[PDB]
Amino acid sequence: VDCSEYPKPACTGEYRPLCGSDNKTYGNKCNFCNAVVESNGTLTLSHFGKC
Amino acid sequence: ISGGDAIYSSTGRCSLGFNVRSGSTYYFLTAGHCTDGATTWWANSARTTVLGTTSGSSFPNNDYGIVRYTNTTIPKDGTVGGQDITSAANATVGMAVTRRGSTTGTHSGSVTALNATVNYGGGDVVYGMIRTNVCAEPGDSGGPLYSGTRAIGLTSGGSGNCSSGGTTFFQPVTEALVAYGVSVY
Repeated sequence: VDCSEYPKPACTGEYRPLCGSDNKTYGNKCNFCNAVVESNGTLTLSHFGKC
Repeated sequence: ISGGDAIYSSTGRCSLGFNVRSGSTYYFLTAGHCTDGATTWWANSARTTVLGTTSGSSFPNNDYGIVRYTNTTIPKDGTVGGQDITSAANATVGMAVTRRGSTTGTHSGSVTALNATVNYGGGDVVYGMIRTNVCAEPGDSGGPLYSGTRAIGLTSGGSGNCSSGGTTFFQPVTEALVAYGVSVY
């Protein structure tokens, strides 16, 4: 996962979780990448799947 | 299984929108973005209870898909959770609505606009959407938007979350009903 084309004003809501470096499970890639943006690039991907 | 319950495909989890039928053939509607590239659907994470296979999918442009039921014994209730649904209707600005989804459960709010365009990026643009102030989170895609015993829409997506508040867009259900020749019961 590459969040370069982010942010995006909306995300679809299917669930395919990813585990962020903040230990939060992000429900899908669009949601994880908008949070990355929102943290101004400090949040990273810890691993695929739930945390 | 009823509207708002979890559905699992090969790749992830979405929510059932409404149980519908044509003649004696039972199907369920869900989001097109969930049906796109999925073939078989199951009722649980373990993929042990089969529900059926995708019959149609329309996304982007629209956001609806339909799955034909191949499991003979699972109950197919014409409800959303315990709510009965007896008809479909068009959304109107200021309409009070309620969504149910497999991740956040039931949440309510109002239709704030019609005919909106939501650009999900990458050329995935959907048109004609109902805008509301109801929240939704990952896993809730394709669940029902209803008002009372009226079927109104299918969760497509949006922003925000249920803790802080959000904006969610739904695909008008009348339109999928008509594309497939099916109806709510």
